[PDB]
Order: sequence, then structure tokens, then C-alpha cells
Amino acid sequence: AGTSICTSEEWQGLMQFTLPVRLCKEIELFHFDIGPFENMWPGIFVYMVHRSCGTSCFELEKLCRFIMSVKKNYRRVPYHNWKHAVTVAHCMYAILQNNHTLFTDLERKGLLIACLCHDLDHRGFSNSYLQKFDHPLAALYSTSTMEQHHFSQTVSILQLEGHNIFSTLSSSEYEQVLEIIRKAIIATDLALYFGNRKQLEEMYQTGSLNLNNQSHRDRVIGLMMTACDLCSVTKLWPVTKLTANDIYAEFWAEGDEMKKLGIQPIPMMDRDKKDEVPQGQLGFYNAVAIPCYTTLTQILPPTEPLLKACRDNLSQWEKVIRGEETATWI
Ligand SMILES: O=c1nc[nH]c2ccccc12
Ligand code: NI
Ligand code: NI
Repeated sequence: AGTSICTSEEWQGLMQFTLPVRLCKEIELFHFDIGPFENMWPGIFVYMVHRSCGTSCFELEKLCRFIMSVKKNYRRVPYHNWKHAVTVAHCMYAILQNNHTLFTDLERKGLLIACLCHDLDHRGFSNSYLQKFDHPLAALYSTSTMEQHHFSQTVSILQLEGHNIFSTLSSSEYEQVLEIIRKAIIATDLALYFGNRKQLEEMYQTGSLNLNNQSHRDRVIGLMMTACDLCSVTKLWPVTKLTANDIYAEFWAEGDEMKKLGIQPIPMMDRDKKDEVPQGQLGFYNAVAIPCYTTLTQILPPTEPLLKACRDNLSQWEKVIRGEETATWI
């Protein structure tokens, strides 16, 4: 109930944070894993905003309040949590740095913020669950249920006293950035990804794709959002595998709830069906991850390292299926 707000100690502490020098080099790379640096995550976000958008893009005090209140409105769920938000924001930073001038200043600031905010107040339940069991959110938001909630949460935090990082935009640019953010967060609905990628593939292959066309820009940004949301599949294998344990911890808890309501969950959400996980992962990479990064690489060639890493992880799941897996820690 209500929107959580950071403390004075929290945001003032962020303001004084300085990123260790060695990490400045590492943060630029697609495969960077934020995992080992938890105390530094808010600072890493400030650093990325400052590098992409400039140190004077946002008033520093409002930006630090905003970041620390965003962290406070992520729940302690296994996967859709603060760590995931910062991971997704980092992937976007890397895509933006490698493609910088294709995107306006307004788009870069909008997209980094959209990524940090894109799963705000996630409860560890899927759209499927909310709609199957008629949660009040599914009544309010008929499609893209949680994603409409995450956008609503973003706006609530911006409306907190001293948190509106966008207030200094002209009235026109302010409207435009909120629309960039809305569209980007909605695009993180994987249901919408399938159609979007298919459209982009056709536009690309026929040569009609045109980034001066707003609807085309919106779709390309959409695919960037999917690519950043899924980027656990682009890390080194041990990182990908550990993250998969977290994703499934969520899935299994939802499936347990469905059993209580008399419905057998899909095998993916069934903790009694863990043997099906490797084939499930193969299916996800073949149907979602590989096509995403394939199309993204066609449109934005500098993103190729994401595709290469995804392909490497696909091969790892294939090794699991063939029984070739080696020692793992969790
Ligand atoms: O939804 C997912 N299902 C399987 N693997 C994933 C990996 C990363 C993000 C989402 C997923
Ligand atoms: Ni989401
Ligand atoms: Ni997400």
C-alpha cells in the first residue's frame, strides 16, 4: 500500500559515492556482470546516466532521491528485483554507448530511466496469473497488466516531493519523455515482442526500415527493451545459470499458488518438473532470445556481442541436455 520513499541518509550517501576506478573500464562492456558489486549498484546507475547524458542532465539531489526511492519500490522477490533493474539499465547503457548518436538526448535519458523502472513493484507473479485469477490489476489493465502497473509506479515516484528529475524539460519535451518511457515499459511485455520482432524483421529485409519514422523508432526501441530485459542470457555461462535459478524460484512459487486454486501449472512453473527445465530453456532461446538478438544485430550492428553470447549460452543448454554439464554452485 502506497509508494515507498528513500531516507535522507540513503540519497545523501549516494550523492557522495565515487565509483572505483577499475570498474570504469569494465562497465562499458556488454558482458559486464554487476553481481559482485551490490553496494555500488545505485552509484553505477548514476555513473551511467552521467556518462551517457552528462553530469548536468539531472539535478543531482533529485536524481539521487529518485534512484533510492526506485530501489525501495522493488520487492524482495527472487528475480524481478532491484538487481534485475540495474542489470537491464546496464545493458541499455552499453547499447546506447555503442549507438550513441542514433538516439536523442531525450531518448537516452528516457530509456535509462525506463530500464531502471521497468519492473517496479513486481510481485513475483506473471500476467497469466493475474488474469487467470482476476486480480484487481487485471481489471484495471486489460492487457500488458503488470507493465501498465510498472509505468503507473514510475509516475508515482516522479510525483514524490523532490523526485521529479524531468521537471526542467520544456512542457513539450516533458510530455515526449513520459511517452518514450511509457512505450518502452509496455514493450517489455513479451506478448508484444513476438509481433514487434516479426514486423522489424520484415521492415529490415524489405529495406523499408526508417529511423526518421517515429513508429519505426518506437519499434526499434521496443526491441532494445526486450534485449536489455533478457540480457541474463548474454552473460558468461555461470552468471546465466545462476540467474536462471532465480527466475525459476519465482516461477515455482507461482505454480504452487495455482495448485492451491485447483489448476495444474504449466510445466515451467511446476517445482515437481525440474527435469523439463533444460528443454524449456532450449525452447525459450530458440523462440525468443536468439531471434531477438539476431534482429537487433541486423538493425544495430555494434550489438553483435549480445548475439554471440546468447548463441554460446544456447550451446551450453544443449550440453546440459546431452548430459555433459560440469560442477555447478548456487
Ligand atoms: O522468461 C524467461 N524464461 C527463461 N529464461 C529467461 C532468461 C532471461 C529472462 C527471462 C527468461
Ligand atoms: Ni516485466
Ligand atoms: Ni524485466
